[PDB]
Amino acid sequence: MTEYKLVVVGAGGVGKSALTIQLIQNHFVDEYDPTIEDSYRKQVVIDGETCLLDILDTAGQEEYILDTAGQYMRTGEGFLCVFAINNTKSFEDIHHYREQIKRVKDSEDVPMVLVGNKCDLPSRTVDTKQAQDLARSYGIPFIETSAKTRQGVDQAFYTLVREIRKHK
Ligand SMILES: Nc1nc2c(ncn2[C@@H]2O[C@H](COP(=O)(O)OP(=O)(O)O)[C@@H](O)[C@H]2O)c(=O)[nH]1
Ligand SMILES: [Mg+2]
Repeated sequence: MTEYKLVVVGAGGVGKSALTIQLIQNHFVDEYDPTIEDSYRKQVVIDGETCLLDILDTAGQEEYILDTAGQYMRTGEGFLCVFAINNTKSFEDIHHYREQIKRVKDSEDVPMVLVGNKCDLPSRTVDTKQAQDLARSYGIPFIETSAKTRQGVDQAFYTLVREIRKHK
């Protein structure tokens, strides 16, 4: 069975964990420890093809990342770059995560999708047009999602898988 290692990155609080849990477990989580980084697997069918999705949900903040206990970006085949549409700071930070991915992969050609999450919220501050302009400058798809309503959730992950299949 074909395996796809996807990595979800972005600023703290944008919904990386909520997006992952919604895709895998079909439930919206109202809170999820921001320091929890883990892989979540689920068998899906995308465009008729069976595959095993391995999703690495990252913390997004060095503060949360190192908040460990008694205990990759390298192995990831595609990346979801998430901001929240009611979080201008998370959008302003997207370039940092984009540069991180290219550095850790030593490539300009990495499968990647820009995700604008929380589109169920009315207090929007990032316009769809400006997120689209940013995605065009990277040459990557832009997808609006809501981990709460499920809008765009499958589409964001499936598009990333399709970008990986295109990348061979
Ligand atoms: N209304 C709404 N809230 C969301 C959405 N996605 C995440 N949240 C909330 O945003 C907060 C942070 O989400 P979380 O997944 O922990 O963000 P993370 O730090 O990037 O993993 C949580 O309280 C979630 O319930 C969404 O699409 N819509
Ligand atoms: Mg999280």
